[PDB]
Parts: sequence; structure tokens; C-alpha cells
Amino acid sequence: VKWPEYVRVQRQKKILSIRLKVPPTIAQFQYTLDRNTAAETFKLFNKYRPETAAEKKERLTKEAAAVAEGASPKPYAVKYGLNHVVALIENKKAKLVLIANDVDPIELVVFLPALCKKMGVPYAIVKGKARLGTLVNQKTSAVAALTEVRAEDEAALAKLVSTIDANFADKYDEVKKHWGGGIL
Amino acid sequence: MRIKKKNTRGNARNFITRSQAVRKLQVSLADFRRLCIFKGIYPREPRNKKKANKGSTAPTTFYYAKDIQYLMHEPVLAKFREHKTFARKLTRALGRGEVSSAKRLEENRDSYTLDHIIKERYPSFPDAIRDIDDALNMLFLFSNLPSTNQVSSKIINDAQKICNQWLAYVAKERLVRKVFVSIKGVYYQANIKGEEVRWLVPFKFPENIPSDVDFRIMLTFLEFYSTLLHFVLYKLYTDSGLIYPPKLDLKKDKIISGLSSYILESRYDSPVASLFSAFVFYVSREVPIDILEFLILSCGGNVISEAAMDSKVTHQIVDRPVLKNKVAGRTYIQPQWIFDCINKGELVPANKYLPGEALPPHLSPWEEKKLKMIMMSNKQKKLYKKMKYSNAKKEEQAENLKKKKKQIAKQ
Amino acid sequence: LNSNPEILLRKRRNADRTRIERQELAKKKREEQIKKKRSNKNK
Amino acid sequence: ENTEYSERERNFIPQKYSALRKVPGYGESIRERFERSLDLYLAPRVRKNKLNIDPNSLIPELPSPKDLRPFPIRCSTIYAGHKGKVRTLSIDPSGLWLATGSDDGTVRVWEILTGREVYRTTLIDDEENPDYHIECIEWNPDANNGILAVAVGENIHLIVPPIFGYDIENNGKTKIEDGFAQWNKPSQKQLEKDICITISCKKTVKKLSWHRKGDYFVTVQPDSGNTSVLIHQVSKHLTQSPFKKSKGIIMDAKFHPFKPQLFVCSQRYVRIYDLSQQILVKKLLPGARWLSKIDIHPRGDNLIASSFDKRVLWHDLDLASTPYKTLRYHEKAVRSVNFHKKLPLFSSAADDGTIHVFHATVYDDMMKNPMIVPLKKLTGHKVINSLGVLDAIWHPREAWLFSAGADNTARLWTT
RNA sequence: GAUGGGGAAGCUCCGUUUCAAAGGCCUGAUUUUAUGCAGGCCACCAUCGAAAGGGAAUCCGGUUAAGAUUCCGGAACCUGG
RNA sequence: AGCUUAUCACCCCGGAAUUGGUUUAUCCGGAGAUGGGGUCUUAUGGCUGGAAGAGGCCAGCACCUUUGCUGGCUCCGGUGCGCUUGUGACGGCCCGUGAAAAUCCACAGGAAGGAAUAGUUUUCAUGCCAGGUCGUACUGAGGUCUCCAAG
Repeated sequence: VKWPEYVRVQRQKKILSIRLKVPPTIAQFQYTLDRNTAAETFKLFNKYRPETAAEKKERLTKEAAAVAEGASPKPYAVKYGLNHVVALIENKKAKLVLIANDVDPIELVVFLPALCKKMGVPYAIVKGKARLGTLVNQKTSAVAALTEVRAEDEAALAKLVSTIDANFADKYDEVKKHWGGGIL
Repeated sequence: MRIKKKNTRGNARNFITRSQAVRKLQVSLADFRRLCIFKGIYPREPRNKKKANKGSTAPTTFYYAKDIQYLMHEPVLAKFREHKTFARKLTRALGRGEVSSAKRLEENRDSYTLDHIIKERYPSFPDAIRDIDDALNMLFLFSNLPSTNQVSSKIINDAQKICNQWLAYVAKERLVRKVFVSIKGVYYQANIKGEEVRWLVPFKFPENIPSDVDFRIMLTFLEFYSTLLHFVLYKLYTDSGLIYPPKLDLKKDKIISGLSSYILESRYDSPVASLFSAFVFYVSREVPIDILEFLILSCGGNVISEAAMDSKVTHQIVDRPVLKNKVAGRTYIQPQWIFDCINKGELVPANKYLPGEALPPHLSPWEEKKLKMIMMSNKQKKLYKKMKYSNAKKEEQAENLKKKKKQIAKQ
Repeated sequence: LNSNPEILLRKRRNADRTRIERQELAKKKREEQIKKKRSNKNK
Repeated sequence: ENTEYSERERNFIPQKYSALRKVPGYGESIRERFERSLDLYLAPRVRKNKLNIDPNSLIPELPSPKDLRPFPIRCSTIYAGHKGKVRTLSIDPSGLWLATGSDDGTVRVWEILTGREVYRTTLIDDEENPDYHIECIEWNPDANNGILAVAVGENIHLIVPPIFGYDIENNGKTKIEDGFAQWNKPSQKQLEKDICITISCKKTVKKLSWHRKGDYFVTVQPDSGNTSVLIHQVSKHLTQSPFKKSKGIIMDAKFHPFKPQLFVCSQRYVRIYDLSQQILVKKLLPGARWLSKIDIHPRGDNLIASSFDKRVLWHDLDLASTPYKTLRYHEKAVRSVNFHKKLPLFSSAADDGTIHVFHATVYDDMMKNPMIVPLKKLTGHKVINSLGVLDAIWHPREAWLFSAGADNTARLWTT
């Protein structure tokens, strides 16, 4: 068989991702949250979709069509920029910080799991920047945080913290050690 | 000139292969065939099949070059592309998890219309009525269909609505000439702007749909004939008759959902249109109503059914071997009498149509020469022998009818 | 020779071949669907 | 239900129903509209011309045979005497002595009015030895000399019979012995069989034809290669081979009636050869492939070819190189086709035991193409192992015809 | 000698099939969760470079101050549809 | 343009030393010679048509004249250590084994198609239409190349 240039490059990059010995601040990724806990994290995170551009436009025209002719609490949503998440973390305004494992330059998000372990922020490296993108009206998100919450979802969030602490942080205490990628 | 290449000129640029038509349009085969159905484009037969190819004797279908070459610039093709873009941009919304934006994509969706496609196909109204022959046959079939996962209920309800509009108009302006009840269904003939259309209606029983038939080809034919019928019916109503579209009474549609329902407001020439005037028929339960009440109302009679319950009545139409009531006021008929009164036009006597006896056969409204063979050529001997065999195969079948008539008449 | 001009549809070839083919294909996809149902109940 | 769909007259079984309530819902109704829909966009549309006419206006306007009398209708004289099939015939120019030949090795001479055997000569003694048989016999066209040629295998025997007498006979005899492939003095056994002279060859002779005079006679041998056509003459005992090549295989060769040219008739061709210039003049291309027998019109204007591939072709030697009229009616190989000498008639004897008789007017001065009309199909001949009428020859002066079948029996037909 | 690539501060040079996604044809009832295209066949490379190389087919007679296998008369042939 | 004309080569019969056949030149034959018989290619010739109606050689009769007409003959042969050129079969000279492509044809293959008011197929015969651009005059003779060549 004969493949294209770019196909050969991404296949070569795939086998290069495995066969090299890798520094332990990377490969701290790919030791990621399993299927049940990931689905359960999103069962909470899907309840806080940031109000999409169409929804925001129609509502704020509803404000105009009503209020100009003839009280609300602050609404809660997931928080999704890297400047803003690393702002929220270190201010301790973060209760659950979700980090993508696949980022275009890897160097972007390498400090973040260990800065979360430093601040005492209960983090989870979840699989897919696309999968984080879906819950946030963006193609990709790299990071998603949950600062404040409705009280109906509060107990579920606190348990999501404790499940992620037990499932992720306790199973992967060896991941701060051990250079990954020694696969023969 | 330089010596021209052989197989690129005459029949090679006059016709093109299916594969070459599909490739030139850069359109899927399905969508190529969809446009071909809408535009009324068909394969054509060249005088030389191999000169139409690039030399090859091969199983090939040839389209007209200028026909496909004329299809390329067309709004319907562009709208098919727009449907493809819409398809992925919807599954983008659905596949992500956002429902509101997807619901909004439905609101911001226009669709292709088959309006301008008929102007270029049937430029005159009498030409469209020459096609309505085949158009009304699909549509009346699709009315008598159970809705499947292939074909939605909205499709069948809209088709049945057009069917009822057609039946209402033909019964309104009194345009029937011939009827013919067969095994297949019931045929009608109608002088619609004086050009005699013909169309078939099946019997109102559940129809067994085979998995063999392709309900994607038939849906596009329905899609073209449907719009064609909408424009025909607007033209008919707004010319000589009524407002379009007419309303329907809700508690009438609850009773029959046929032809006595669907009332129509406005703001003769033939003997059939003058028949049954000042006659009131009581159609019984036993007969099919919707196939019969159309004919009564078309000619000039009036209908009172057994079904509507669930006076002036002069005839009752009953199909039972034993009839119960037997009053002196009414005349009792098996529907064959109506199916003969329309065909003749002369009001056939009801003495051969009593309930309990066998009906009439119901006809449709539709040496030296062997020695002088010698001086003919082969191009005349072949043809003459073929014409002799064609007349022989007719006359022997006529002899078969005569022999069978004699063998039955003895019994 | 007193001939009447008219149009003629040629018989669409492979009508019987494809007819029997679609008859078989429909039944095959039915059976494959049934096999899918059983194998999904083993999950 | 056994017939395949779409090659079927009705899409349904016709059924009888007493009541209108008893009419079933027709199940194969969706199938019919679907197939029509497919017929619209997938079936190729052609502009055709349907030939709405009677069959009767295809037969050419030809005169009825009753106004073209006389012509033979029924048989009169049945010649029963042979144990083998009558392959060949010949009639004298005067009109009594009908000669026959068979594979019972026996040349018999008969009458025309009675059917009595007036003469018998036996050539081969071990007859059923299949290697060589009597192929073609020819009477001398010369007025009152009575010389009969017999071709049996590799040699030609010129028999002058003891039928006639002294004046006519010794006229023939002195014409033979005047001259003194090789020409032999007949031995004792050959003197018994009434043979005046034997012309022995290397290969088998299959056909023979005299001149108008009776001095020259042409003989054709298949598989002789170059010398497949030979012109012999009795007056000098000279064997001439008139041409230095031969185009393939030759089946026939016949002289023109009056103007000096020979028509060598190959398997595929008829080649008109002049002898006063010794060249090729014309070349006939018959529409057929394989050519049995030729015959020339007595006025020397037209020509007929018979064919093993069932054709019989009317060549006009003024009109074209192609046949003027190709007629292909026979059931088997057209074995022999012959003109009548006086009356405008010609026959056609095929291998199906059937002779067809034709009337053929020829218009000399006016530039008007010859009319050919059929007359009668003559039948009754017996077929013996796929073999019908081997030869046919007309009576010289009236409309009678001599046939010869495989039924070991010659027949005479009468008006 | 372009293209792909690779040099060169560069003007431009190397290289001619090279680790190029280099394209042109066929099959089909319309492609079974319903009208969004599936399966197969073939594997070298633009182009320029010959009025003496390879190449479809035209001759004779006539005609001007000067044109002829070209014009005229006659008679031909080749190629494509 | 229509017939016709052949060396070579091949096919059948035939089986050869007592060695035969054969070239100008000694090669050929039981892997089938001489011989007997046939097939093929149209090289190149012949006859026929074009075509004698054209061209040539004469002759006679009219003329201010842009005035030509009218008759003939235009045929039958031969020959070569000749020159020019074309073609055929051979024989040497080499391990020197003898440009490419456009274009055209052919074979093997067996997909597909083909009948009862024109079945399928046109490498058969006849008939219809069309063929663009540019060069084209002349010269071309210590001093560029090349063709024709009388006694």
C-alpha cells in the first residue's frame, strides 16, 4: 500500500506517542477518568450549558419587548476559558475543574493538574476537548469549571468531587511518579 | 484539416452514457434520477449504438446531450445541494447535544418548489391535461395505502385531499362519460376541457405492500404529480367553477371522510350529465359507497346511505341474495345497472338487474397467394410472413372465443 | 407504405433479473435484523 | 404462471364474479404503477412508424397463370425400370428417344408417349462399388446423327446405338471415326457395349455440354485443378484446355447458343469467356454462395443460376453483374434449372421432390426488363434419404417436361 | 524544460519521477431506521524539440507582362460525419 | 480505375544412394530432395477505360479587321559486357544484431444484444454533405548544402 504524506505523518506521530519515554507531567494525562464517572460528570455539566447565542438574543429581545412597554437571581453556568479557569483556580472559586487530555500544543495545560493539586481544587482530567466543547457551545474548550451551583445539584456535585477524588486522584497517585511510554 | 479522430463527432457528442451524465452533473445517481423524474428526461435510442459509444458494443443507456447539458443550470439542483448542507448542519446540532439551535434550523429552512419545472414541461394547459392521465393513477393509488416507515401519514393525507378535490370537481361540473369496473379497480373517463382523461381507482380494502417495490422512486413521482395537480386544480376552479381551496365540514368528515363531505361554493352538454336528474338513490350498506356516490352525484342523482345513520327515494342499490324489506315505493337494483346506464347513456331497463339473479356479461367501453409468394424479395418475404402470423395469432384466438362460447352455452 | 407515426417504449432490460434480486435482498435484510435482535439480548 | 414476467400478454388472471361485493382487493396493483413509473424514466423512447396496411398489397401485380398457357400440370408417363436413382436425363433434338442414367450402372433409352424401354446399355459391371457412377449424359444436338455421350467416372463413352438404322447411324459413326486425355480404340468388351470411342482422364468427369453444331463438347472435372475445364473435338480427336488457370472449384460450363463464348460456372461465379479473343469478357456475381447448374436463354440475352444454398437467380446480361431478381422459395438445394427451347418457360427442380415451373417473357428490341411469373408447383416425387429431383429437361418443341427423381423413376409432365 | 520537492540574501539554480492526495472510466430499480453516493478497473507522468527523419489523399492538358501539382477545363483520390 | 500476369514461400501425392537437384557465385534433401499435382502476395508488366475529345506534325481555304475555319496523319516493330532508376531472390562483411513515436490494421478472448403490421448487425454494394490558418514572386553565382545529365 501507498498512503498520502499527511496520513503517514499522523500514523508516525501516533506510534511516536507510544514508543518514546515521556516526562511524568505528561502521561499524567491519558491516565484519565473512566466511562461511568465521565458520563456522570456530564450528567451534571449538561444542566449548565452557557446560554447559546440564539437563546441569549431571543431572551434579551423579550426583555426589550416587555420592559419598554409594560428581581432575577444570578444564573449559573460552566466556566470555560483557560485564562478564566486558571483565574478561578488560585482564587479557590473552583469546585470541579475539567481538563482535556488532547490539546494542540501539549505545553498549554501541563501546569494545570499540579496547580489544582496545589490549590486543593478537585480536578479531573477528562477525555476529549471535543467532548468538553459540546457542553459549552464551542468546537473545543480545553478546560471547563463549575464555580457555583443550584442547591438541587449541590449534593450531586459534592459527591462528584468525592467520587473523582477516590476514582481519579487515589488510583493515580503513582502518576506523579513513573515516566510513561515504555511499551515494547 | 488534420485527420479528425473517428469516434468523437456525430453520435458521440449527440448522446452520452448514464455514467458520463452523472459525472458531468457532479450529482449523485439518486439525485440525477430525481431531477430526471421532475424534468421528464428519458434515455433515447440512437440509429447506431456503437457510434453513440466510442466503438464498443456494450450494455449502455444513452441520454440526449443537449438535454443533460440543459439540466445543469437549474434552481432544483442548487436546492438539492442546499438540502445536503442543511442535513449535515442539523446533525452537527443534534450530534453535539443542543436541541434549540436544531429546532431553529428547521424554522430557517426553505425547500425546493416544482413550480417553474412545469412551465418548461407543460407550457400549455391542454398539454398538462394530456399528462394528468398518468398523474391521477399514482395519486389515487397512494390514497388507498397504509402508512409505513417508508411513507408518512402527511403524504397520504395530502394525496387523499387532492383525490377528494378531483372527485368533487368532476361531480360538480358533471364531466363523466365512461365507467368500467374491472378486477384491478374502477376506470373512469372524463372530458376535462374536452380531451378525455382516463384514470383508475382501486377498491377500498387494505392493500398488501410488497417489500419488493421501491418507495423512494414512487415518492418523487408523487412529489411531481402532487404539485402538478395543485396547479391544474387551481386553473380548473378559478376558470369555470369555484374558490380554491374549498373548506371541509368537520362533522361531515367525521361521518364519511369521502365525497358527501368537503362542501364547495361557487363565488348540460352531454346526455350523461342530464341522466338521473330528479332521481333519489338509497345506497345500501352492502355496496362500496365512495366508488358509486361519485357517479350518482356526477350524473344528477342524490345519495342517502345506510352508513350515515351509524322519503323521496325512488331506487335502492342492494347486493344480497335475500332482500328483506321489499316496499312498493322503491325499485331494487344491483349496481351493474348504473355501470351500464353511464356507458350507453340511454337508461337501460332494470329487468335484467333484479336482486337475486345473474347479471349480463358487462362489456368494456373499448393457393395462388402461396404461389405468388415467389416473386417477392427477402425484405418482403420476411415482412409478409410476419403479417400473416400476426393475423393468424389473432384469428385463432377469435376461434378460441367462439369454441369456448359454444362449450359453455351447452352447459 | 401508409405508416402511422407513433412513439414506442422499448422493454426495460434486466427487469426480471432485478425483480428476483430485490425479492431476495428484502428477505435477507429481514433475517439479518432478527439476528441483530437476538445477539443484542446476549449483551 | 409458468411464463416469465414482462414477456406476458396479461398482468392478471381473468376472473368471473357473480356479485360486485364478491370482487377481491387486487393485490398486484402497487406493482403495476411502480413498473409504469420505471417505464417512464428508464425505458428508452423511440419514434417508430407502424406499417398500418393490408398484407395483400405486398404481392407484386403479376398476370394470372391461366392467361399464359400452355404449361404442364400433371404427370403422364412414369418410367419404372431402374434399380438405382435417375441422376441424369437427355432428349434427342427430334423428340422420341429419352435417355436415362443411374447408379445401377445402366444407361436406358425410353420413349416419350408410351414409356417402353427401347434400349439398354450397361457400362460398369461391378455397379454397387461406390467409387464411380454414371454422372451426366448428353445427346448430340446435330440434326439426325444420334451420338450419345455417357460420363461414368474417369472416362467419357460416345455410344451410337443400334436403335436407328443405317443412314442416320453411319452418319454418326463416320463423324466419330473421321478424326483418326487420350482417345482409345474400343476393345471387344467395349465393342459389345456399343461404345465408338472412350476418352480416359485422370479425374472424375461430372458434367458435359455440346456446342450448337455438335463438333465440340465441354467436360468438367472437379479436383482436376488447372485443367478442370476441357474442350474436346471429335473431328480431329483434339483435347484442348482453353485456359492456363482456374479460379478455385468449377461446377458447370455451358456454351452460348449462337455467338462464340463459353460460360464457365464455378462454385461462386459465372465467367463469360470469349474464344475468338481467348479472354475473359464478363463476370457474374450471383447473390448465392454455391452454384449447382446454369442455363442460358435461347436468344442468348439472359441467364439463370441454380444454387445448393436454396437460391435461383435470374441474371440479365444487359442489366447488371448482380441478379436482376433473387428468388429464394425452395425447401432444399436447387438441383437443376433449365429453359424450354421454343416457348417462354423455365423449370426449377430442387432436392425436396418438387419442380416449380415459370413463365418468362423476354423483350428484345425495347429497353424493358423481362417479366417472370410462376405457374405451378409440380409434386408427387418420392424423397429417398434426403434426395428429391436430380434433373429436369424440357421436350424440344412443346410444353412437356421430363423429370428425374431419387425414386429410381423418371416422369413426364403434360399440359 | 516546467510541475512536486530542495538550495540560494537574491537575480534565480538543482532536479525530470522523484516518499506529490498528479485522474479518467465503468457498474447501479434510488444507495432499507427512508429520499445527504456506494462499489469496482487501470498504474506512467506537462510540454517543447525535424519545412532532409515517420506522415491520409492530385494528375493531365490549358492559361499571364509577371501565378501554378494552387487558377480554368477535364478527369481523380483521401479523411470525417 | 476493371480484369489479368510471379519469383519466393507454403500445401497435398509421392519416398530418394547407383547419391540426385541446382546457381553466375555449392548450397539443398528421411526435420522429406528430384518428380506429379496445387495455393498465395499484385511486385512490376499486358489489354481495357481516362483518351484522343487532349498534345504533336502536316495540308488547304478566308484576313484593315479581337478573323479563324476545313481536312488528314498522329502507326507497326527490334535490340544490348550500355547509362539512369526502380524492384526480386541470393551471397558475403559483424561479439557492429542493427531510432523512436503519432497513426492504421489484425488475432486471442467470450461480456452483451437480436423477431411476428419494418428483429439484430453494415469491415457488402449504391447514394448525401463538408474539409480552417500560414508559406507560395524571384535569385540562388577564393568565397554554404542539394537534384536532373544527349551524342
